[PDB]
Amino acid sequence: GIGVTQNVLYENQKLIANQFNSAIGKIQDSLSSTASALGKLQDVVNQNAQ
Amino acid sequence: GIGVTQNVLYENQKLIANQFNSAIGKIQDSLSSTASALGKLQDVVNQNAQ
Amino acid sequence: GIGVTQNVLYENQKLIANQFNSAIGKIQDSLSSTASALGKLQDVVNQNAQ
Amino acid sequence: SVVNIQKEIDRLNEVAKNLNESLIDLQ
Amino acid sequence: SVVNIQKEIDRLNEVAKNLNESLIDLQ
Amino acid sequence: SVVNIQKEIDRLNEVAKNLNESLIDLQ
Repeated sequence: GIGVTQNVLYENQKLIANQFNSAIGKIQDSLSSTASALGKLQDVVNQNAQ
Repeated sequence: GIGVTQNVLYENQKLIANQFNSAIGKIQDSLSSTASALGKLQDVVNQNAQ
Repeated sequence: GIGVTQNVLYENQKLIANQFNSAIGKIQDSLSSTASALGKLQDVVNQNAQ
Repeated sequence: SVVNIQKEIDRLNEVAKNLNESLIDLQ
Repeated sequence: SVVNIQKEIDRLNEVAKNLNESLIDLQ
Repeated sequence: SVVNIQKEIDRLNEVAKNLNESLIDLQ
């Protein structure tokens, strides 16, 4: 009864944590891709200026 | 008593989930804007090189 | 007993919220850095075009 | 050629600020 | 010189979409 | 003219790494 409700709340917390961790991993990848693209642009803009 | 405490915990979980979903939506918009800006820069840098 | 389990769930929620808030702060910094880099690129690309 | 990405920059700065509204209030 | 950042752009658009799978289902 | 955005790039790579510290430990 209460133990069922306790478990419902706990399973929700595990879902929240797993979805959050999944999103952070994707955001980390996106930040590395952004940095990579910006460095490539910086390099070529400066090469063409020179 | 315990049912009040169960509901306090459940309302917290609904708040966590709603705030998280809101943040993800804003981050998705930001990633599309970043990609859009990078593609525009790639296009013009390459046009001016040519 | 149940109060121990209630507290385990509550401490998990405080952990989830603190980690989430920490991540959002870092993502906010990253978005400002992305915007800053993009504006600098826009300015120099356009200066060199002119 | 010139590039125009100001709308994207504006949006990134806007979200950087309004993510404050997505924070979880501990209190 | 030309720049090639299409793989990065593709990845950003891919994540912008597949973050839908990380959303918490209220129901 | 040259562009200097290395501080921004450094910061993005730094956050990409230190977001590891914001992960929720299931255990």
